[PDB]
Amino acid sequence: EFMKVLVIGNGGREHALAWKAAQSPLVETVFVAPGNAGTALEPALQNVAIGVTDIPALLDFAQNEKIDLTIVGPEAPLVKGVVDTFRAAGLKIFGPTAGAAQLEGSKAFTKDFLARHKIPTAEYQNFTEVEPALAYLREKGAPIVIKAKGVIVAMTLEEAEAAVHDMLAGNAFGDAGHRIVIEEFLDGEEASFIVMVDGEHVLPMATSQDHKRVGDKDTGPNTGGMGAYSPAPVVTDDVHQRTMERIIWPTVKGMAAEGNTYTGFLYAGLMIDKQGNPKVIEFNCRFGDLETQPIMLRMKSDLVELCLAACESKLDEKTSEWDERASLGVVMAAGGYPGDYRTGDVIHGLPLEEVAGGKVFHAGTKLAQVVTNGGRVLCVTALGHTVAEAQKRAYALMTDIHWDDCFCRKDIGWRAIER
Repeated sequence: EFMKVLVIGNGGREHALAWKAAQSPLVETVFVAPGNAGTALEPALQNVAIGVTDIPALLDFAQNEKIDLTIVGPEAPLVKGVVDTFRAAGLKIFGPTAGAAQLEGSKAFTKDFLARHKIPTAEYQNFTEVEPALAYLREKGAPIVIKAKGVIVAMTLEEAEAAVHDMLAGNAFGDAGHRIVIEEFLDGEEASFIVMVDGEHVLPMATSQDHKRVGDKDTGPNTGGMGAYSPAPVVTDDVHQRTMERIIWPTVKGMAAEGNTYTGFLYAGLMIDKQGNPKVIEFNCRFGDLETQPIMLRMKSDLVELCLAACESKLDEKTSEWDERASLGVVMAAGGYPGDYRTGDVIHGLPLEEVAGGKVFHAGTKLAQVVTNGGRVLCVTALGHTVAEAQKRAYALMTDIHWDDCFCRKDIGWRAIER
């Protein structure tokens, strides 16, 4: 008859994935383990109280309820081998095996892999003490970047060497926090590039750009993301092609060649230079948390249908359809974040019905009715013919929502709007 789907996770990315899966006519129910208040509020979704790293329990549930398809949200269950385990029990699951999940999970692995395949990336090296740092500095030369929370862009060796032992100045004994990282200076623009992979085939999905700084005009401390929009203007047709050719294909073919065939979502955080040449900053073995939200709002294809085709290695027989309209999402956070914040505040003004063209996704929320339960609480998303129009609809959509000390950036997408 009809399918039952399981989505593992409890954030905004999972609320988006589960919400989209439920739109499929093939599906009758979507379970979310453990989910949040947003998923509990959706008619077609049901929360299941099981932890993301509790593999035996997740397997037991999937078997007893006879789940037709499992979609994994976060990194934890992936690097722990939930895919290996489910596939051994003959269950359909979309995501990478623990071995393929190393692209995100192991820093050493990724650095060596990129070097062996000559995939364009950024040079870097960690340091706990000075001298081997300076030796690295004089070999690389300035400009160069030195990161701690403090990020110093040095145009000269004196400025670099000064910083390199300013951040490393202090007692290092019994303190793991006494460290820095030296990386090459890249003068370009950052963007997200996401694709679906079935091992041998790659189906491109969508791109996006975001805002990590907590304050207006990109000021203050960094966060996990305060807002994002899709598509990414910097990713032109040329930039797209160079990414697939120099980064995506070599990676997919390289993992397969080494006995670690990659399946699932592949997220690539890029840095595009002035000439349109892409470089990989990092990989995520799953959909990027925040970006997933505005991106799902633009997806016209059936997610379940695509995931099933990928599980049977037929992704090359499918296409992905996207709304021509741009999308933008604004994060509503708890006062104090990225630092300390308060939880347990009742949220007022939540929408009672879903309206076409926009959506309020939940991240750090739980049922008490609905109270705050994390730094980033909500993400209000909206569609528009231009990023300017999308921004207006999004902010208009969050008018009635509030809780004690809530806040958000008021200029998400300002750079894109100015063009």
